[PDB]
Amino acid sequence: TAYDVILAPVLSEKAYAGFAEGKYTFWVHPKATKTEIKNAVETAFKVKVVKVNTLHVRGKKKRLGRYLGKRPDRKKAIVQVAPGQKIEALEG
Amino acid sequence: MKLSEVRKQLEEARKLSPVELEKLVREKKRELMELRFQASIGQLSQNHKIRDLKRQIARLLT
Amino acid sequence: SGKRPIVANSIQRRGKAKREGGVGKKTTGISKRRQYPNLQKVRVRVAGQEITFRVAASHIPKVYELVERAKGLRLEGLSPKEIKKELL
Amino acid sequence: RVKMHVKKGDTVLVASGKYKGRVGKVKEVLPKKYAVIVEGVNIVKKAVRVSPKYPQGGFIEKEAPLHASKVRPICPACGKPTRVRKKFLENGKKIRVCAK
RNA sequence: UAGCGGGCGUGGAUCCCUGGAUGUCCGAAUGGGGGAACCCGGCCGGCGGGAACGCCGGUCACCGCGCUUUUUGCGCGGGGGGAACCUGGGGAACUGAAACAUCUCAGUACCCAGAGGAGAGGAAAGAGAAAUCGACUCCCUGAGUAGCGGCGAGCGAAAGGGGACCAGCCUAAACCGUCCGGCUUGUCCGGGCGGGGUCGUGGGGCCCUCGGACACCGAAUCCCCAGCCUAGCCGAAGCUGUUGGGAAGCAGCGCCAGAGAGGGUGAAAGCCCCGUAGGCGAAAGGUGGGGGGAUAGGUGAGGGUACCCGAGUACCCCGUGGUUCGUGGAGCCAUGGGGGAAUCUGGGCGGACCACCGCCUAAGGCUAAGUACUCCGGGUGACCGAUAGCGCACCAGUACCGUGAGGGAAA
RNA sequence: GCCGACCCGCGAGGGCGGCUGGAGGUAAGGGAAGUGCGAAUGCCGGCAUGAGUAACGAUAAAGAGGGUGAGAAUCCCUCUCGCCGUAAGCCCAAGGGUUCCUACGCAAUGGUCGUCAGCGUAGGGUUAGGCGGGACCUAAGGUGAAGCCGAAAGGCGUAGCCGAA
RNA sequence: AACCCCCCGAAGCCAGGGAGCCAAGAAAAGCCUCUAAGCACAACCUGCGGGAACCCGUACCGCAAACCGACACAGGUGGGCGG
Ligand SMILES: [Mg+2]
Ligand SMILES: [Mg+2]
Ligand SMILES: [Mg+2]
Ligand SMILES: [Mg+2]
Ligand SMILES: [Mg+2]
Ligand SMILES: [Mg+2]
Ligand SMILES: [Mg+2]
Ligand SMILES: [Mg+2]
Ligand SMILES: [Mg+2]
Ligand SMILES: [Mg+2]
Ligand SMILES: [Mg+2]
Ligand SMILES: [Mg+2]
Ligand SMILES: [Mg+2]
Ligand SMILES: [Mg+2]
Ligand SMILES: [Mg+2]
Ligand SMILES: [Mg+2]
Ligand SMILES: [Mg+2]
Ligand SMILES: [Mg+2]
Ligand SMILES: [Mg+2]
Ligand SMILES: [Mg+2]
Ligand SMILES: [Mg+2]
Ligand SMILES: [Mg+2]
Ligand SMILES: [Mg+2]
Ligand SMILES: [Mg+2]
Ligand SMILES: [Mg+2]
Ligand SMILES: [Mg+2]
Ligand SMILES: [Mg+2]
Ligand SMILES: [Mg+2]
Ligand SMILES: [Mg+2]
Ligand SMILES: [Mg+2]
Ligand SMILES: [Mg+2]
Ligand SMILES: [Mg+2]
Ligand SMILES: [Mg+2]
Ligand SMILES: [Mg+2]
Ligand SMILES: [Mg+2]
Ligand SMILES: [Mg+2]
Ligand SMILES: [Mg+2]
Ligand SMILES: [Mg+2]
Repeated sequence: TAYDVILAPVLSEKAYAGFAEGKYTFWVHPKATKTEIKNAVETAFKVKVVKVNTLHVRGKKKRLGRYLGKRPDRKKAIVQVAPGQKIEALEG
Repeated sequence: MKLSEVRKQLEEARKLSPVELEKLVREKKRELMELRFQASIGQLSQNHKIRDLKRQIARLLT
Repeated sequence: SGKRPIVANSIQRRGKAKREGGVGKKTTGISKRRQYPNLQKVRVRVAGQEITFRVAASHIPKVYELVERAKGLRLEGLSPKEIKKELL
Repeated sequence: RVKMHVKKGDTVLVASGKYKGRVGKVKEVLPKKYAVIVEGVNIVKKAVRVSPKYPQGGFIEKEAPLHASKVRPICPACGKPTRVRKKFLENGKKIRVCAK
């Protein structure tokens, strides 16, 4: 288990602008050490990460009819790949 | 019917068993990620592939 | 408390004050009251070390009688409380 | 479980009402609501469509579901109840006094 | 739970029943901390370049008992929850008495600890007047009797008779062997284990005599099985007219019935669907003396010897509770305080005491069933039919109201 | 259920005729009860009266042109005016927890209006070895090995541990 | 783009400064030093190098229409800046 840490690529102009730099970012398992992220994404993209940052995102609250609702919580993660490489998959 | 199929493949996955188990699972795990990875972008996702690949991993892990 | 060879939990019971003559009539005035067992501490040598006893006054000799049974036993090496247990 | 009922997907007569006596192959059988689709009860839907995709949907008068009790199976002889006979191995079903 | 979108199924899916696997973090929560669902570690092994970092799997709380000679370890158990019921330890007041204080409410409410499909109680140191009955528990009755009671309000048995159920057992002591350690070294003291022993026509021990062995008794423990619950299957008998939006209504001519209970189908159906009568079914898991089998354990006589028969106990007095019993002439069962024996020429009891006559063997433990309850499943109802009925027929202990116990709708 | 001037009964009631309604109803004769409401400052819900009345929550204050728009005293912009300035500005904590930002939109919320918003639907947004807190310490206090006590539940309590603006 | 002179001046800084007075003014670790067990082929101090460095909060309001007052309530709420 190690592809389970990386969830999915974040799709935002803020995330995209990171591609211009050496900073690919994406969703991650809630309980996940920045260090284990390093090792997860490192061996999942054949690249070498240098600097990882992390955020918690309180899932906004939606609702339907007279019924209250609560979206799940997620963990943003922004990685700084070594100066001289890229993720062609994330580029897309 | 795909059950009877993959099942025998697992006792067949006894060349190396625990080793090929982890190997094969790690592979399908990657494929699973590659799947939802392309699924989120939209223009590379159908549907049934996921739940089939998920439960696929399951029995393999069994 | 009361735990020991005695085993006598203190019980409560009525303590009625009466007024009367006895061979003429008799009346009263009631209230509850806790009766404690007369119980005393009993220190004793017993092999190595010393050892006490929060025992009752009734079964005082019972302890010393039991101390005799203890001679026919093998005990040693730091055994303050443990002695009591193995001590019947 | 036990949701099973009379016939399945085949030839069936209808003693319902607006389409009494009629006959046709039952193309569908929804057990949840306990009703089957034949060729009798067919009402006109005016609606364009619930989903915006595919602009035209159809003022179609397609087949409406029908209570699975008003329909009765059939064979060489018209309209018959259903008996069952465990085969020399399996479990087939014979009609009133004939096979299948 | 439709829709966008994409699939599986006679190579037998979806579903139902049984077993198994995975099962994050909290919670008895148990490696440590903690503001429950969070934070931080020690030990072994793995992963990433991997020594700092991080992750993964295994493991480390405490208390009880036996083993461990010691220290340390090893094993077994405990902890927490449960609608009501059950036992034990504690335990009110309003109210009644038309005031109130003894009484009553009541050993109720509540608190607490424990137990399990039950709990408790239980093989007489019994009852009580019959030279009688024969463990215990529950239902009739006895009986609103006997009695209790500021003889006020009120409280309220037992024996006996009739029923359900039926069950009887192990041990302590004398005495023999044995292992251990202690000393005042002995023909012993004590502890552990084994044998022996369990009674009220009194029983047992030791010695002698009997021939004293084959059978006789037989589990509450164990083994197999019947049966039963946990999915299910079979299952008789109708067609056309007629009114209508719709036949099952009305008509005509038939049929079944070990099935004419009930539900549904466009309305009013035995014969259309589901069923009902009747009868089938278990690989697996749960139950099971109902049946059978084995094992534990158990069985006799006479004479002598007088060894043993459960201790701070019986017993007596002071203080009290229980009983119908409020000190009453007050016994009996239990016992906080003080004094304090004996082993069958023993000891309790039969309502103060004595005597006679008679019942019974205390101070060790276990025992099914008959009985209580209903969270859960099923059946039924001169029970409700949305202001009724559970607070809740509807995503309710919710929204909303409270710091909090807690309160609590409408629909 | 709505209406009747009709028939029966002293009456409580029953019967008939029209209208609605769309599926249950239960003679004669008997049985059993959650059996009849106008009042309880009765309980629940619905609707009236005051009444188009009082009040729109600080007397710091508005005017005009243009624009958007189905529709603007109330939304945007410009100009002129007025108000605060140890505040009516600015930074942090507590508390609140998505109200921040950006599209589309106005039924209700806003004490009027609304194209606007702290409102509805959707998307997006919070990046730390150095700031704050924890892998640091201790205070009151809590806790609690040992130890003491208490019918049970439990109460003290050294070391240690927890505990900070 | 200039970015340089003169002046006022803190309650803030050097801070454990000093003086006086009586009511007499926390604790533990970090840190320095000393020796025990142990070890002294270690360990520790310093210098340079490479490498490693996690968990939680960061939006927004914040004297108020977002917090406590059932309300966009003339009420209440601590610290700093306040020309
Ligand atoms: Mg962070
Ligand atoms: Mg004495
Ligand atoms: Mg779904
Ligand atoms: Mg050893
Ligand atoms: Mg009173
Ligand atoms: Mg009074
Ligand atoms: Mg009483
Ligand atoms: Mg029992
Ligand atoms: Mg009975
Ligand atoms: Mg009685
Ligand atoms: Mg009474
Ligand atoms: Mg024995
Ligand atoms: Mg024996
Ligand atoms: Mg008495
Ligand atoms: Mg006594
Ligand atoms: Mg006995
Ligand atoms: Mg029992
Ligand atoms: Mg009714
Ligand atoms: Mg509130
Ligand atoms: Mg007026
Ligand atoms: Mg006015
Ligand atoms: Mg206009
Ligand atoms: Mg509006
Ligand atoms: Mg408005
Ligand atoms: Mg508009
Ligand atoms: Mg302290
Ligand atoms: Mg404490
Ligand atoms: Mg302390
Ligand atoms: Mg601390
Ligand atoms: Mg701090
Ligand atoms: Mg200042
Ligand atoms: Mg002075
Ligand atoms: Mg030194
Ligand atoms: Mg920020
Ligand atoms: Mg205000
Ligand atoms: Mg306002
Ligand atoms: Mg102030
Ligand atoms: Mg100033």
